[PDB]
Amino acid sequence: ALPEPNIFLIFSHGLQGCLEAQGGQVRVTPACNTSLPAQRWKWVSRNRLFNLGTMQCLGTGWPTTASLGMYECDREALNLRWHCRTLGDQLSLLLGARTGQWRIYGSEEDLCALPYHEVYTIQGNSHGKPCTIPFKYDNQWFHGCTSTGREDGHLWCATTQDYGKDERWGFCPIKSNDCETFWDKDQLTDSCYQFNFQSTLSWREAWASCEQQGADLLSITEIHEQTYINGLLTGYSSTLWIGLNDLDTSGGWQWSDNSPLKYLNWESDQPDNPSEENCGVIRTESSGGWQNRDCSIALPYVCKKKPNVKVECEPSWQPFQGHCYRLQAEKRSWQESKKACLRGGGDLVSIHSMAELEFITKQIKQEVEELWIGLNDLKLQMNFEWSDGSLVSFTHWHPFEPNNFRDSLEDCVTIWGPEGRWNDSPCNQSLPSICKKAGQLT
Ligand SMILES: *[C@@H]1O[C@H](CO)[C@@H](O[C@@H]2O[C@H](CO)[C@@H](O[C@@H]3O[C@H](CO)[C@@H](O)[C@H](O)[C@H]3NC(C)=O)[C@H](O)[C@H]2NC(C)=O)[C@H](O)[C@H]1NC(C)=O
Ligand SMILES: *[C@@H]1O[C@H](CO)[C@@H](O)[C@H](O)[C@H]1NC(C)=O
Ligand code: NA
Ligand code: NA
Repeated sequence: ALPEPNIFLIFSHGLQGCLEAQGGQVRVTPACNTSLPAQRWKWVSRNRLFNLGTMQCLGTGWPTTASLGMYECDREALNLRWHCRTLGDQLSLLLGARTGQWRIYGSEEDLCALPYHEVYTIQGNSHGKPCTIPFKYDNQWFHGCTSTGREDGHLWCATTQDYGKDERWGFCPIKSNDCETFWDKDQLTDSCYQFNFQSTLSWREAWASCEQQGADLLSITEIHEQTYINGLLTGYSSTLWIGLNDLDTSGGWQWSDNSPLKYLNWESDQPDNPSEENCGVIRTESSGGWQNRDCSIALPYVCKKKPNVKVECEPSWQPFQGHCYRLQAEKRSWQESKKACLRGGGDLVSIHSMAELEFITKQIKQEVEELWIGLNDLKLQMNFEWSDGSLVSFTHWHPFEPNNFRDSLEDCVTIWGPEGRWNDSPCNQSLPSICKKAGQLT
């Protein structure tokens, strides 16, 4: 009753038929049936190929002549290791059927198309370790998660090959549209948050774990969210992976869920070691301050999820998507640039999309190296807003920007270079600027 997106049938274009396991052996049947467990296969851990009909793994003898067999996935006493690049050639050699490339049935994609992927456990006693697939529990083999032995229905898996022996397990990640049972829900935003305190995972592993849940590593986009996160941290002493990273080498600091980085909680001396230490953490010790750390260390992590044109203008301004834009060539401070924009019925430009950024960069800015745009923290330090009051829906920062937020109390934002990435600057730098205003529909 649980779906099997990674299960496939194995089709020999030479023998015109599917690989089937019954009796003790494996043969080709010209009759291909996608519903017959005996014909259904999946890659599992340690290069093993699992058959649903037998609940066993394909094998051949160690270096005594060849053949092919179905064996309990425990067995050291046969070679169960298969590599998807060579699997077809091996089936031809060991099958013995005298007459051809092997592919996945019906899509004809090659046998590497559905690799085994590790699935990180949630809670349990295993600190986040992936499911061991397959695993024995109470003398049955499981090729995936199961609700058996558990009456609340939740899917779980063993993190050891033998559960009766080691009793190590964890819950399996769910892709869900609600927050039930694994999440705290903020009543105000309907955002859901998961604090895996008992888990030790690298940033990439923790990223993958949140993705397996239909979620992402925590982003903190506003002061209320920081505050609500600190409230959930109360009573704990911990350092947890969050979504903040500079890993993209062309850009600056960013959230992996691509929220704007408009709000900054960095600790006083952070970020440091710009070379390595590419991934962010939240610390209870600073009550929610952020650090950048080496991405390969194993830490607890936090996951987050949400269950959620023609125009014209006055001369010297140019249309884009119902708005109008123009360059102010005169070099001025950010404050005086805004005043100049307001004298022409507009504000310093706000940028809500990459398309809008590209029009601005290529059509308006053109050869001008650096110029003021509307983003700034003047109202409340560390919290960036557009001067025109529209929402900040995305950021594009140059590498290691923004760096000016602690040393300049008044921190403003430019556009620099041909790609249209942003810098932050003390607001008193004298630069050209760009104005935006609402256009007139024709
Ligand atoms: C943008 O703002 C900056 C900071 O407000 C300006 O830099 C400041 O310039 C001041 C004047 O040069 C310095 O003040 C003091 O000036 C006397 C003059 O005789 C010197 O002796 C002092 O040494 C000097 N103060 C110190 C501590 O050395 C400020 O120190 C200096 N501040 C900084 C942080 O650099 C920029 O000039 C201003 N830019 C524009 C374009 O307006
Ligand atoms: C496949 O197997 C099922 C047995 O559940 C059988 O009812 C069905 O007719 C078979 N179909 C084909 C095309 O072999
Ligand atoms: Na650090
Ligand atoms: Na800067």
